[PDB]
Amino acid sequence: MLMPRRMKYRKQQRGRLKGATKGGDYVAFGDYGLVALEPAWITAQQIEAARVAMVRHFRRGGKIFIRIFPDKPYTKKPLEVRMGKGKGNVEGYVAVVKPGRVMFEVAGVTEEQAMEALRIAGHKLPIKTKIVRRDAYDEAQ
Amino acid sequence: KVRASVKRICDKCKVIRRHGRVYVICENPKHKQRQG
Amino acid sequence: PKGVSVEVAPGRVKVKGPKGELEVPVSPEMRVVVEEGVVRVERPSDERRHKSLHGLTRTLIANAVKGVSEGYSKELLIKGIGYRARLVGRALELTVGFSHPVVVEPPEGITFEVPEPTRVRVSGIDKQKVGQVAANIRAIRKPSAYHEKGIYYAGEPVR
Amino acid sequence: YRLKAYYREGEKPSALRRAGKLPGVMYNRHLNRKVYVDLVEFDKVFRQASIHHVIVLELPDGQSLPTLVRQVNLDKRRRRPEHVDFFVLSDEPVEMYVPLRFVGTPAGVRAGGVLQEIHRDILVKVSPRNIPEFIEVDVSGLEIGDSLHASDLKLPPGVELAVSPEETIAAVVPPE
Amino acid sequence: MKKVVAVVKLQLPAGKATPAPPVGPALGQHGANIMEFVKAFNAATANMGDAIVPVEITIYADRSFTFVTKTPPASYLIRKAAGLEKGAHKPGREKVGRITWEQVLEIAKQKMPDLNTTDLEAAARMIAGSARSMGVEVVG
RNA sequence: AUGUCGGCUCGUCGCAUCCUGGGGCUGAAGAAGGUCCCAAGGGUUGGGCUGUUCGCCCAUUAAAGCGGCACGCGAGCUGG
RNA sequence: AAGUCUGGGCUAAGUGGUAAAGGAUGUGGCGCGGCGAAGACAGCCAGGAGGUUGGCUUAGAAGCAGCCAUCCUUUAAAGAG
Ligand SMILES: [Mg+2]
Ligand SMILES: [Mg+2]
Ligand SMILES: [Mg+2]
Ligand SMILES: [Mg+2]
Ligand SMILES: [Mg+2]
Ligand SMILES: [Mg+2]
Ligand SMILES: [Mg+2]
Ligand SMILES: [Mg+2]
Ligand SMILES: [Mg+2]
Ligand SMILES: [Mg+2]
Ligand SMILES: [Mg+2]
Ligand SMILES: [Mg+2]
Ligand SMILES: [Mg+2]
Ligand SMILES: [Mg+2]
Ligand SMILES: [Zn+2]
Repeated sequence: MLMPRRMKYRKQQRGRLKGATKGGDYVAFGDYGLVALEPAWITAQQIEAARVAMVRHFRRGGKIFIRIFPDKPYTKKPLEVRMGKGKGNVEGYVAVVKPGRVMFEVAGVTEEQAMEALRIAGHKLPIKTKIVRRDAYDEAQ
Repeated sequence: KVRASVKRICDKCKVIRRHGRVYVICENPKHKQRQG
Repeated sequence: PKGVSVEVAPGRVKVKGPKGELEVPVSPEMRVVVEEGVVRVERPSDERRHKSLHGLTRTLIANAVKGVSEGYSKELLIKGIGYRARLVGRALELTVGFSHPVVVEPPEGITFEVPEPTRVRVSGIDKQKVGQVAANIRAIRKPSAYHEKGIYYAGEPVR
Repeated sequence: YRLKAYYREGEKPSALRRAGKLPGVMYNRHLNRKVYVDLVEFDKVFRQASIHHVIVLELPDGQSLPTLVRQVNLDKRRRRPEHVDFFVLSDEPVEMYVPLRFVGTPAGVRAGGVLQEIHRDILVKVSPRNIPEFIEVDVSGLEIGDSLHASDLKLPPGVELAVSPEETIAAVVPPE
Repeated sequence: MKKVVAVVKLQLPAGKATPAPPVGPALGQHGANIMEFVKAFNAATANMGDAIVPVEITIYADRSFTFVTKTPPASYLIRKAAGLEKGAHKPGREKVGRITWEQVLEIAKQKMPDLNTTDLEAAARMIAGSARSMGVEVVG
């Protein structure tokens, strides 16, 4: 679950994934966060299936920040149909994700529960992730 | 018993490594892990 | 370290004492002779393989020393009803459960002991050779079924 | 704190890092110069330093310059620094971000709630002689639905606000 | 908290006592008299009051015992002190009722012979905390 | 012009084992089971219905394994 | 056909001689921190308490099903485990 409620075009091209995030490399919300190491399209089903994995772990606790949003229509041709005859129909939605992107980040919880509620979510993702805590980049002087 | 990720389940379980194979020994046999 | 002769051939270092001679196939590495009124053991750079060997030899020969300082020990029980093997000369004789009775065997270099049929320990001059005979007899009968009889060591019984 | 800075005439930034020298640059109305502070030292320093406190540049030629980091540039993937460049300090109305230690453990207790430390610090006009270490925001009268922000801090002598202010400097929100 | 030999502590009310639920098997299991206790108990309960006396009874082979009586749980004196039936379910935030820096001190006096801290501030403390233990804020 | 299903005949290889041989767990009392490991050496029935493969059923059995061989095999047969 | 050529390393799997998530006290080199002769790590001997069985619910819930809080006590030290 988690898809846009609009967009000007129902289907869009596959595009390409050339490394290094366009932004969202620093953690600007919570205490600890989760960052992607390898490029990939994360699915709506995955984002969610990790957001809950997160809460459920530390039930009735902090606040979770999801910083990636599946706004790319993913398509697929029906089964047993042959090539051509127009573009497949929408399957679900994905979010583009390149190396360095801080996807998630938790707030208001112990590092004990952070570096765990994340370790679990990580297993729900199609890629390799790494955990981080606020450091170098901060918005100040 | 037998699996891909062999980890710990006690405060009493050694991560023995015998024969290139990563076994796991604990007091209770329910924790006897191997890797394969 | 007492009445002990510390031979020092290639890897051979056989020691003699009140009971017998005990050779100790030592890894021809670093070398250490009877040197001084006691025995030393040195090694080269701190290499894992050397770290292990040193020590593996160290505590191996010290067990060899007590090879004649008497290292018998290794005692067993038997528990259960008709479980209580007795002695039959410098040879043992087990009797427990099996519809058909069963002996043991003459371990050249080791002596038995049946100070009571409900107790049996082993007279050892070696070591790993005694600890072997232990399990060996220990395993004639496995302890438990959730609970009860069987042969034991000196350890503790499971529930 | 202090940190050993050096001079760059124009030698391959790549070759610099390859050796361990994270490049940077001190500038201001007057001086504008290429430097190359060590990385590990810098990290170890700026680590607990941050753009919050001043640094002294102990160059290869006596000169000991004041410094207030202006922006550290990253490598995106492998969130590690590429260009740490510090502003040379004068004694002019130097804008800067003063930390924000809250302390008080507000409402949101059994109810839960979280301290959304929105904006862990803030920008203001001051002079180098005045390095206002932190500021106060106890917040314990502010529950969940509520939130303090704008003019809600105490401006000690020599520290004025550069906002409106409306910047909701922090708030409290519900659990899971 | 002295010697040990098949002991079995437990709390009891006023004269009311014998129902198997509270006691009964509570000491009859370790072989004893619900007789030599049901009354032997109401021999000191009827004398001091009619609340809740924490009586820990030790046992021997002669189905014997040494029912030592103490002051009611610091959780009782604190309740009625503000008129509260139950505890509070979820403490730390909802103060169903409250007590004063003094009302707490009073009780402290009543249980100081059981504790191990002569001082009346020391004792009162481990009581003021008993508040955060059942949602009953301290007035002060 | 590389004959296409099933059957029959002849097999052989795999193991991701249905029996039988070993072995660790068990919520293993025992006898029985369950699950994972090792292990093809050899075994892996006769019938009713349908062209059937597949299935269901009858009567058993230690078990009535799953596949690859141009969904093996029509210059070997059948031809439903 | 032409170096069992020469220095310096790494690898003990025949890796090399083709695979992933994920596992692991496999080894090697730079590092960061943390404790340490105001005596550390493992160890072995000692203690490991008290209000109190914290409040709720439950047959029962006494640190130790779940829910909430997590203050305070006497100490060399003892978590409402
Ligand atoms: Mg919405
Ligand atoms: Mg590129
Ligand atoms: Mg059993
Ligand atoms: Mg032809
Ligand atoms: Mg197999
Ligand atoms: Mg059985
Ligand atoms: Mg037929
Ligand atoms: Mg027919
Ligand atoms: Mg076949
Ligand atoms: Mg065919
Ligand atoms: Mg026809
Ligand atoms: Mg015809
Ligand atoms: Mg040649
Ligand atoms: Mg590989
Ligand atoms: Zn274990």
